[PDB]
Amino acid sequence: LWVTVYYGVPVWKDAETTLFCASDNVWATHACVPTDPNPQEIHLENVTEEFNMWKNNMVEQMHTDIISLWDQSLKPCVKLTPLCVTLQCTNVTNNITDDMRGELKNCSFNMTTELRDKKQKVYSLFYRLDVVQINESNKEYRLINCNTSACTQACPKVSFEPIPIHYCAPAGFAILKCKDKKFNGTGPCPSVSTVQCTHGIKPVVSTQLLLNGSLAEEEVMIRSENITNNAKNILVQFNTPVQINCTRPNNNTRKSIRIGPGQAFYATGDIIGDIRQAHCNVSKATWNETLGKVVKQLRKHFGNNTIIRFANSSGGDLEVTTHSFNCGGEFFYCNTSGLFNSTWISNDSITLPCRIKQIINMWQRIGQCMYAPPIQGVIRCVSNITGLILTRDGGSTNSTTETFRPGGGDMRDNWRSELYKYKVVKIEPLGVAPTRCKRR
Amino acid sequence: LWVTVYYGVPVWKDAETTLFCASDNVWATHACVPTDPNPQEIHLENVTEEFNMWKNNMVEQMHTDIISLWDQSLKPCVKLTPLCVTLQCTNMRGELKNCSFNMTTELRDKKQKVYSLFYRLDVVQINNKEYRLINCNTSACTQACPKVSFEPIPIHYCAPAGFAILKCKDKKFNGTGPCPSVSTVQCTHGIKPVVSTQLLLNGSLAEEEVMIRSENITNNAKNILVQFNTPVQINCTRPNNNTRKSIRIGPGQAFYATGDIIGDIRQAHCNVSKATWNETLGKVVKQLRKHFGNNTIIRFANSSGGDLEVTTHSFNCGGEFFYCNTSGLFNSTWISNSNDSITLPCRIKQIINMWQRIGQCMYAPPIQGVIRCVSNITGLILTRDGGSTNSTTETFRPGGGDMRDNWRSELYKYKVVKIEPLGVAPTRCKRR
Amino acid sequence: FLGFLGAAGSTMGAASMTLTVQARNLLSGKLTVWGIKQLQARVLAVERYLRDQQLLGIWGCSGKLICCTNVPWNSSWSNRNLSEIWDNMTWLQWDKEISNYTQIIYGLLEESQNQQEKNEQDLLAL
Amino acid sequence: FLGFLGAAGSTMGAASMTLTVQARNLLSGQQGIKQLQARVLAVERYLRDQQLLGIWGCSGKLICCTNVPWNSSWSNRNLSEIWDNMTWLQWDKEISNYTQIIYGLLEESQNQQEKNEQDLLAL
Amino acid sequence: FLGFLGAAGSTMGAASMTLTVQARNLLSGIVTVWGIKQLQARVLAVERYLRDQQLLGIWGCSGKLICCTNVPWNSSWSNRNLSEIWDNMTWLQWDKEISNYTQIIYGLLEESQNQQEKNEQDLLAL
Ligand SMILES: *[C@@H]1O[C@H](CO)[C@@H](O[C@@H]2O[C@H](CO)[C@@H](O[C@@H]3O[C@H](CO)[C@@H](O)[C@H](O)[C@@H]3O)[C@H](O)[C@H]2NC(C)=O)[C@H](O)[C@H]1NC(C)=O
Ligand SMILES: *[C@@H]1O[C@H](CO)[C@@H](O[C@@H]2O[C@H](CO)[C@@H](O[C@@H]3O[C@H](CO)[C@@H](O)[C@H](O)[C@@H]3O)[C@H](O)[C@H]2NC(C)=O)[C@H](O)[C@H]1NC(C)=O
Ligand SMILES: *[C@@H]1O[C@H](CO)[C@@H](O[C@@H]2O[C@H](CO)[C@@H](O)[C@H](O)[C@H]2NC(C)=O)[C@H](O)[C@H]1NC(C)=O
Ligand SMILES: *[C@@H]1O[C@H](CO)[C@@H](O[C@@H]2O[C@H](CO)[C@@H](O)[C@H](O)[C@H]2NC(C)=O)[C@H](O)[C@H]1NC(C)=O
Ligand SMILES: *[C@@H]1O[C@H](CO)[C@@H](O[C@@H]2O[C@H](CO)[C@@H](O)[C@H](O)[C@H]2NC(C)=O)[C@H](O)[C@H]1NC(C)=O
Ligand SMILES: *[C@@H]1O[C@H](CO)[C@@H](O[C@@H]2O[C@H](CO)[C@@H](O)[C@H](O)[C@H]2NC(C)=O)[C@H](O)[C@H]1NC(C)=O
Ligand SMILES: *[C@@H]1O[C@H](CO)[C@@H](O[C@@H]2O[C@H](CO)[C@@H](O)[C@H](O)[C@H]2NC(C)=O)[C@H](O)[C@H]1NC(C)=O
Ligand SMILES: *[C@@H]1O[C@H](CO)[C@@H](O[C@@H]2O[C@H](CO)[C@@H](O)[C@H](O)[C@H]2NC(C)=O)[C@H](O)[C@H]1NC(C)=O
Ligand SMILES: *[C@@H]1O[C@H](CO)[C@@H](O[C@@H]2O[C@H](CO)[C@@H](O)[C@H](O)[C@H]2NC(C)=O)[C@H](O)[C@H]1NC(C)=O
Ligand SMILES: *[C@@H]1O[C@H](CO)[C@@H](O[C@@H]2O[C@H](CO)[C@@H](O)[C@H](O)[C@H]2NC(C)=O)[C@H](O)[C@H]1NC(C)=O
Ligand SMILES: *[C@@H]1O[C@H](CO)[C@@H](O[C@@H]2O[C@H](CO)[C@@H](O)[C@H](O)[C@H]2NC(C)=O)[C@H](O)[C@H]1NC(C)=O
Ligand SMILES: *[C@@H]1O[C@H](CO)[C@@H](O[C@@H]2O[C@H](CO)[C@@H](O)[C@H](O)[C@H]2NC(C)=O)[C@H](O)[C@H]1NC(C)=O
Ligand SMILES: *[C@@H]1O[C@H](CO)[C@@H](O[C@@H]2O[C@H](CO)[C@@H](O)[C@H](O)[C@H]2NC(C)=O)[C@H](O)[C@H]1NC(C)=O
Ligand SMILES: *[C@@H]1O[C@H](CO)[C@@H](O[C@@H]2O[C@H](CO)[C@@H](O)[C@H](O)[C@H]2NC(C)=O)[C@H](O)[C@H]1NC(C)=O
Ligand SMILES: *[C@@H]1O[C@H](CO)[C@@H](O[C@@H]2O[C@H](CO)[C@@H](O)[C@H](O)[C@H]2NC(C)=O)[C@H](O)[C@H]1NC(C)=O
Ligand SMILES: *[C@@H]1O[C@H](CO)[C@@H](O[C@@H]2O[C@H](CO)[C@@H](O)[C@H](O)[C@H]2NC(C)=O)[C@H](O)[C@H]1NC(C)=O
Ligand SMILES: *[C@@H]1O[C@H](CO)[C@@H](O[C@@H]2O[C@H](CO)[C@@H](O)[C@H](O)[C@H]2NC(C)=O)[C@H](O)[C@H]1NC(C)=O
Ligand SMILES: *[C@@H]1O[C@H](CO)[C@@H](O[C@@H]2O[C@H](CO)[C@@H](O)[C@H](O)[C@H]2NC(C)=O)[C@H](O)[C@H]1NC(C)=O
Ligand SMILES: *[C@@H]1O[C@H](CO)[C@@H](O)[C@H](O)[C@H]1NC(C)=O
Ligand SMILES: *[C@@H]1O[C@H](CO)[C@@H](O)[C@H](O)[C@H]1NC(C)=O
Ligand SMILES: *[C@@H]1O[C@H](CO)[C@@H](O)[C@H](O)[C@H]1NC(C)=O
Ligand SMILES: *[C@@H]1O[C@H](CO)[C@@H](O)[C@H](O)[C@H]1NC(C)=O
Ligand SMILES: *[C@@H]1O[C@H](CO)[C@@H](O)[C@H](O)[C@H]1NC(C)=O
Ligand SMILES: *[C@@H]1O[C@H](CO)[C@@H](O)[C@H](O)[C@H]1NC(C)=O
Ligand SMILES: *[C@@H]1O[C@H](CO)[C@@H](O)[C@H](O)[C@H]1NC(C)=O
Ligand SMILES: *[C@@H]1O[C@H](CO)[C@@H](O)[C@H](O)[C@H]1NC(C)=O
Repeated sequence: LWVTVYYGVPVWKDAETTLFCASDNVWATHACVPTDPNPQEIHLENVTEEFNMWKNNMVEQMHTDIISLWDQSLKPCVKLTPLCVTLQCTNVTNNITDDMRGELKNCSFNMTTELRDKKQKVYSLFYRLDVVQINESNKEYRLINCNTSACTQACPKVSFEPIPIHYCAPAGFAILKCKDKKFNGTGPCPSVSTVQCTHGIKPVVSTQLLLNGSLAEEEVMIRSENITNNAKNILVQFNTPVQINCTRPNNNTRKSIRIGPGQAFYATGDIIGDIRQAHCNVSKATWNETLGKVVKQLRKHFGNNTIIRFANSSGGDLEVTTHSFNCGGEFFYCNTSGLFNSTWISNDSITLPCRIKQIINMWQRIGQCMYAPPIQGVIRCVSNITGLILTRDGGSTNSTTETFRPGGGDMRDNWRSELYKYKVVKIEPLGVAPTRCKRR
Repeated sequence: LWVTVYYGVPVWKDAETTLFCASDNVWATHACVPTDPNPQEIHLENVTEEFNMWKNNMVEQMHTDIISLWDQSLKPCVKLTPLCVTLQCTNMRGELKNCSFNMTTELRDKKQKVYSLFYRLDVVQINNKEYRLINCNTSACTQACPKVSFEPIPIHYCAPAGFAILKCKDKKFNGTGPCPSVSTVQCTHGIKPVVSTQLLLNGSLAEEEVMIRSENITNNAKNILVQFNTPVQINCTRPNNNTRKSIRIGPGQAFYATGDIIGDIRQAHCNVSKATWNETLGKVVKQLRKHFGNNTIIRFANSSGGDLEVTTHSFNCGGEFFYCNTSGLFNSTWISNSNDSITLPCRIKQIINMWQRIGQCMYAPPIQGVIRCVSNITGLILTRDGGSTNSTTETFRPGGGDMRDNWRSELYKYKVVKIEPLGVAPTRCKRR
Repeated sequence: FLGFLGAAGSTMGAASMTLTVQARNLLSGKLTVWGIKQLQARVLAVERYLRDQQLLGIWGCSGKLICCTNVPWNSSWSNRNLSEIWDNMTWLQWDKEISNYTQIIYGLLEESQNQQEKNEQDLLAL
Repeated sequence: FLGFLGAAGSTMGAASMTLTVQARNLLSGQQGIKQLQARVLAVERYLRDQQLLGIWGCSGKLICCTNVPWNSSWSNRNLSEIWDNMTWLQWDKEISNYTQIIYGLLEESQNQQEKNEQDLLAL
Repeated sequence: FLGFLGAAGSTMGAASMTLTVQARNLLSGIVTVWGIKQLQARVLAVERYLRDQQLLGIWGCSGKLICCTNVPWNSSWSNRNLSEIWDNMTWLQWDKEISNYTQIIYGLLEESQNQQEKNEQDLLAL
């Protein structure tokens, strides 16, 4: 027996690399590699591979990529430095339907002119969540973040609508897909298939309800890093989507105010008609059957005779305790306390009120914000609820009841429900073997 | 005899290339890759290579890297352009001025009236009780960020692939000429970017004797680098108990001024021990008489410069930039035949133009409390006054100016070469 | 034609017939965030290909996939016979078994090739 | 074992037995833009030497024999004196010139060898 | 001496003796906004040259400019004479008249080398 050297053996090891992107906006699709339609996926027959959704580098790279493409699209946009003034605000009492009362403030202020030695007196309609009183018929107010930073106005010619992207791999690296229909994130897989690139993951930003995105195949899947630990979130993946319908009934108007040479600030004008609060609608019966399936799946892990309870959130800030999304360029905050209110002993609609902010501090960065300009006309929205993020209140080693509340906070778990089936490996083509052959 | 081609022969040539940093604040430890825990040093036997410390391209790349990593840490820092205003200023003695002035507010509609304690070296009269900052015709200073530190950290300059760094290991090497103890190395030792004038603080020591290095001894226009074999300790005070207050300019921008000083006001000073500096100058004179003659009278004088950075020993103690008047140190004559200390008074400046770039200054924020040096004087930068071809006396005065001579006292044993592994040789064999 | 890396489940005797499809799909087979890092990935792929090609060329197996050497197989590395290594194991199972003894083989092959080149130069003189 | 350049002072008879330790330390390593341009330059400098070895027919081996006769005008010295009392640095310092003409004769000799092999295999 | 690319108008017999002055210039031919442009141009040139060298080394022709292969000519890609190809044709017309059927040859050479390597492997076991 002698040593024989083989080049090109099918041997891989677990590694990490900088995955580049491909595509078929703020997501920089124009500078991505075009995607070739081809039979890119083939099946590996007699292989078992150990996957781990909780120690994946791809999601931690995608978070950095989303941040880096978010903060570079705001560079060719106007910075709202001279807006940090004193506002004289008044309550609006035009056609108020007693629910959006005290939410909108009619604030007048002095503003700069494109000529440097002139000033103008303008007015705008701000929300209650964006203004802070300074003197603790008119009162003096200020913007909520002018003590800390200066917001950058989002340009109206770019959109925040998510479009699908694909994550390819460089040479010497391969992407392995888990094709198991009963996969729970962590463990061995007997059906592994290599693929040239991932599918189209839409970067949808949400905190409590995983809007849009992909679904499960067979049944509702419950995934957690440690199901007995209560300090770790629970990702619930649906097999059938639950349709939700956003609205904004206010017919807003946007007017431009020239604050410099070639710089305009888009303020809110008057509202035609009545002022009614924004809301969302969901079906009662579909949500009832979906929560029944979620309870039936959660009873597999937490005892077969326990009492599963759902109660509303317990967060501190508005991004955690309130379902936040973005539709039409406006950022919503949905109360969603009528969804999670039930106990489970072993054509109506649910209407959920909303609130709208304009001073947005996304990705929880210190000293950086963004001003969302108003959108003219009404805003409509149809979305699919295809998953949940839950947190369990555990105060007993053995108990007959469990309480689950909606979670949120970190946006990394939003994209961990899409890259759970993928892993990246490095191909090592060299190898040695014993063979009965010798050199001359 | 036939030509045979050999690949991988150990032949090198002199070359210029980029060298990448490595380490294990303003001095970026993020960009620099981590080095190996233990380095490798092969002792090349039977090798004699010619070195030249005065014409290596390892200090010219280093100076550019010092500038580049200096001016990229002042990029997220605040630009003090609203502060070029009219300052109404009132009164050791006369050094400090109490200046009151208008200032903007976070709200763009309102204004405030603030005050600060500036130095006499930072303000100039508008033409009394009418002052402005000294830089406000040239540029607006960028305030140093109060969280990044000015402490120097060691950085090793590693060579790229296909190149090599040849350390010389002779203990009597004078910079130029053949070194017969050449050994290669992976990366250089820890070189601290310490900026100083007239003294080399926190540097490497010689092993056997005090070393005198110059490009040309006879020419008096060349600086002389003196390297010590033992260190001299220096300790400082800034005895004013300073208070820092944050005059907040706009949205997220602040200006850290000087508040009231608690207690008395005394000048800053820092001390050199007399019993060590005497006979340290004795070793310097003994090693200087080997080039200028056995009977010359070696003298010292304080300074003859015109700039404040050249005349005074300029350094950075604790975050504050000191300019010490080293006139009692370099005051001696030497003719060929126990706790007292020399106190050097120092002045403090806040508007700093460091690398002598026209139109770029930097404001140093005040530091609360008392600041103390402790440092090793490990070298001198002398300059000889000529005048005669046959002189019986010689006068040596401290120099400075260019900061490339500070790092040339550390990169004097190193040399970067490229490998040329391709040879042809006659051998009595031919290809079938 | 199974495709790229499709013979990973088969035995190593049957997976040794498709080395070309694994070897071919290597080596590619700021103004923007996607600019610098894809260039760095391309240069890393070129370096990773060139290091393996140099390591093949030192042993004297340049320009071929299956290369026969003259280094005897030590019994301390493995004790399995030829009848079940090539007919019961795959390349992934075999790689995890001789992972601790690969540097010894990587030194023995280059010392054997250096001795072979020295003997060839000594033989060509006579 | 000597090291990366431990045979740089010994004779060329003993320095030719350790050509592996200098061949392998030419790509990545006891040896943003500043990283990447240096890496590309190292890759190109390796590839130029590999191409120069490949044109002469010396590809894949560290020591090769060729058919170019040794001109006496390049160097007139004994075999037992060159290989036993000289160093590769000194030998490179002697033949700094005449290298390009040696490279040209090696390239054209391999060209004639290749065309003669093609003419032999044409039968 | 016709210089670099100077034999493009000559016939195949005259241009087959001058491939070295082309092959020297496929690697390198040289001694702000221009930095990353030159960097990506150098990276693309290195990748193209390495891909061509890998494609030569797959067929079993590494280190040679002219190599022969055991696969035959089907006389359907070009049924014309040997004399009027190598004396009355240039390389450009040959590429324009053979490039329809050049992707089937590139697998034929690969499978011939794959058969040759296993034949040499089991011939050496005796
Ligand atoms: C989940 O996915 C759905 C389906 O793509 C998203 O709904 C779509 O949202 C976009 C952006 O708001 C709507 O486009 C806009 O619609 C009108 C009518 O043309 C107009 O304002 C604009 O010209 C623009 O095209 C789109 O109509 C809407 N689709 C439907 C069927 O209503 C939804 O936003 C996603 N949910 C998220 C991101 O939370
Ligand atoms: C180097 O040392 C010399 C002395 O060894 C210093 O020269 C001295 O400088 C001071 C102040 O610059 C002079 O004092 C002034 O002198 C006149 C007296 O008529 C008067 O105008 C002022 O009231 C003041 O006292 C002093 O005369 C002068 N001494 C000599 C001998 O010229 C010199 O400043 C030092 N150089 C440095 C530190 O660069
Ligand atoms: C691993 O799976 C592979 C699939 O590529 C199996 O290979 C063939 O499997 C079929 C299925 O019955 C057999 O009829 C063939 O004889 C197999 N081909 C061979 C042995 O060359 C392979 O057998 C599987 N391995 C095991 C241990 O079951
Ligand atoms: C998952 O959670 C369980 C429950 O909290 C962890 O088990 C605990 O481990 C610690 C550390 O040894 C012990 O002090 C506790 O008593 C354990 N709790 C119970 C209920 O047994 C467990 O470590 C976590 N991780 C894994 C990987 O299982
Ligand atoms: C959500 O559903 C509610 C009813 O559950 C809708 O409110 C009704 O809207 C219609 C017009 O579409 C009015 O005629 C009714 O008077 C409303 N009823 C009540 C009780 O207010 C609401 O429009 C739906 N919102 C959507 C689909 O966005
Ligand atoms: C929201 O308000 C706008 C502006 O008032 C409405 O626009 C109408 O546009 C037509 C032409 O397209 C004009 O002739 C009308 O005069 C406008 N109507 C009114 C009442 O101003 C728009 O229709 C409104 N959107 C609604 C009610 O959904
Ligand atoms: C917000 O306040 C402004 C005044 O500060 C209101 O503008 C006035 O509107 C009335 C009613 O149409 C006009 O008669 C006045 O001429 C307007 N004054 C101006 C433009 O200076 C504005 O309507 C208020 N917005 C509301 C209540 O939504
Ligand atoms: C959400 O809104 C959609 C419209 O976008 C509703 O879907 C329609 O509902 C009506 C009323 O039952 C049906 O007649 C239509 O066939 C539905 N489809 C379309 C395409 O128009 C949907 O019912 C709403 N969902 C909820 C929960 O209110
Ligand atoms: C610098 O000058 C300011 C005035 O511009 C002095 O501040 C005043 O100090 C007196 C005496 O303590 C107080 O009564 C006043 O209330 C202070 N005024 C303000 C506006 O703060 C300050 O003390 C001076 N600092 C010195 C001399 O170190
Ligand atoms: C800060 O600003 C105030 C307000 O303008 C200045 O006080 C006035 O200064 C002007 C200068 O021409 C005098 O004529 C006035 O008499 C001052 N008082 C008033 C009530 O207007 C003050 O001088 C500024 N502080 C400085 C420059 O240090
Ligand atoms: C000043 O010089 C002294 C004397 O050389 C240094 O103290 C030495 O530090 C090294 C650090 O590696 C130790 O190995 C020695 O044992 C120390 N020697 C003595 C006698 O204590 C001191 O570190 C220097 N100070 C600075 C700030 O560089
Ligand atoms: C070192 O400096 C001395 C003194 O300037 C130089 O010697 C002079 O050389 C010039 C020509 O360059 C002659 O004209 C002078 O007569 C020389 N002066 C003396 C006093 O000898 C010397 O050349 C310099 N060394 C080098 C290597 O350039
Ligand atoms: C430098 O040395 C001087 C004395 O030469 C020191 O000044 C003395 O400091 C102590 C401590 O506060 C006082 O009690 C003495 O009265 C001071 N002496 C004089 C003459 O004023 C000074 O502190 C030293 N500086 C250092 C060590 O940084
Ligand atoms: C500089 O002044 C401050 C403020 O007076 C001193 O801080 C005091 O320090 C003492 C002793 O540690 C504490 O008991 C006090 O609580 C501190 N605060 C105050 C408000 O008195 C500080 O020690 C002084 N610095 C020096 C070097 O003496
Ligand atoms: C500089 O300061 C150090 C301490 O930081 C002084 O060293 C002290 O010297 C005295 C007198 O010999 C000893 O009693 C102390 O034990 C020493 N302290 C330490 C920590 O070593 C040193 O003398 C000062 N140098 C000067 C003033 O030149
Ligand atoms: C540096 O220090 C020296 C002595 O330490 C200073 O020289 C003294 O300057 C004062 C200024 O009033 C004169 O009265 C003394 O007569 C000088 N002393 C001697 C011995 O000549 C010198 O001025 C300082 N340099 C400065 C302040 O630039
Ligand atoms: C460095 O030079 C020394 C002295 O010439 C060499 O040592 C001699 O090497 C020869 C050749 O192998 C031996 O025959 C001698 O016995 C050695 N010793 C003496 C004292 O002559 C040495 O080989 C050289 N090279 C190194 C250390 O790499
Ligand atoms: C370019 O074409 C001309 C004209 O055909 C070539 O010159 C002769 O071509 C004939 C065939 O047509 C050959 O038999 C001759 O040997 C060629 N030469 C002479 C001197 O008559 C010519 O060779 C072609 N190439 C170049 C580079 O000029
Ligand atoms: C709006 O009305 C509320 C309730 O009366 C009152 O407290 C508040 O001050 C008003 N806001 C104004 C005048 O800005
Ligand atoms: C996931 O499945 C694996 C394999 O059966 C099991 O060990 C693990 O406990 C499961 N984890 C959860 C959270 O259900
Ligand atoms: C919550 O549920 C209880 C019964 O479980 C019901 O009485 C109550 O009205 C519900 N509240 C909401 C806001 O739906
Ligand atoms: C919701 O899910 C359905 C069914 O999978 C799909 O056709 C539709 O495109 C999804 N999205 C919507 C309505 O935005
Ligand atoms: C006051 O300030 C002036 C500024 O010229 C200074 O000369 C003077 O010494 C100070 N003190 C007194 C008491 O006048
Ligand atoms: C040296 O210092 C002493 C004491 O400080 C001083 O009197 C003397 O003038 C100085 N010497 C010279 C030559 O200036
Ligand atoms: C040669 O290959 C071509 C490919 O088009 C095919 O048509 C032809 O029949 C083949 N010739 C023979 C003799 O097999
Ligand atoms: C080329 O081949 C054909 C095949 O029919 C033959 O007739 C002819 O003579 C050959 N030679 C030339 C010069 O055309």
